[PDB]
Amino acid sequence: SVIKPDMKIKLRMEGAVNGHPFAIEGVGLGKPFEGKQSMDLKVKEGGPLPFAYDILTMAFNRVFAKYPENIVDYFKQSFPEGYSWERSMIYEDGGICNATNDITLDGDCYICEIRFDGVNFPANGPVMQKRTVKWELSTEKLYVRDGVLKSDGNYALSLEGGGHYRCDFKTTYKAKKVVQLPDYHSVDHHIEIISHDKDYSNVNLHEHAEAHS
Repeated sequence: SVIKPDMKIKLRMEGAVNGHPFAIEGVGLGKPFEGKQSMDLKVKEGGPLPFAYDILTMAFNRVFAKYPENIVDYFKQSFPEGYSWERSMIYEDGGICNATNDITLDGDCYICEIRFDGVNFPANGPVMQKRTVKWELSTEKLYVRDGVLKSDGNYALSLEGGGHYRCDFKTTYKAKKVVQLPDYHSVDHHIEIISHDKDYSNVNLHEHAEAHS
């Protein structure tokens, strides 16, 4: 097999938010069977970021999700060839972000190439005014359509002072070879910025994910 109990991560994101470009690089460590990963992220271009870092964190790999035996694991099957995803994130105040990721494997290291593009975030909204605190537990619902795997989720950012800010996610996952397709199921995600410096130029990000049906 190519999926080891301990795996490394190398990533680069290039993007823009409201037309202002940035680039971030990351290195990390994960446990694919435990559904846990941690990474250190560094802003390389476009800092200090003028928007809430929280809109980026889900963009920074479902191979790091604990799948039980009675649910088909689309992601672990896809390697060594890998898979890609495409995603839209629609915020309740009309901000919309698109992103793509292409995930390959080199030795014991996942390499991720991410593109991120957000538009129409209001100047006095919680994204541009950096008023977000954390994502709540996020439940992704996955289903097959047209021979590939789709998902969506209704997620919520908690806000400074209280209340929530809603975002709907839609993702399409595409394996780069023929794999067994799963039945309908869910993945619960806990995502958390563990530490960061003042302007978020340095971030430590952790994720824990588990599939259920």
